[PDB]
Amino acid sequence: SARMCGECEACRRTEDCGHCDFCRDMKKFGGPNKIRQKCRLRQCQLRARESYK
DNA sequence: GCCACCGCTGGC
DNA sequence: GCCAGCGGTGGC
Ligand SMILES: [Zn+2]
Ligand SMILES: [Zn+2]
Repeated sequence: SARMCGECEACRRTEDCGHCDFCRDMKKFGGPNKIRQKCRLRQCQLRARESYK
């Protein structure tokens, strides 16, 4: 994909950490869904926006 | 130029 | 129809 190399540790992760800013924003963690980004541990190390890592 | 949103839509 | 999560952008 555009933002996924599909081959790094972050790309292979299936579980959200539940503690980063992005996770806390999620409805599944009680957040408002205002940021709308993947867990920081799941941000592709090669392809993601530098500030998402 | 950056970042905290928010519009949008492919995939289900 | 919902929703994960990407791309664009207003306001700084
Ligand atoms: Zn997280
Ligand atoms: Zn990757």
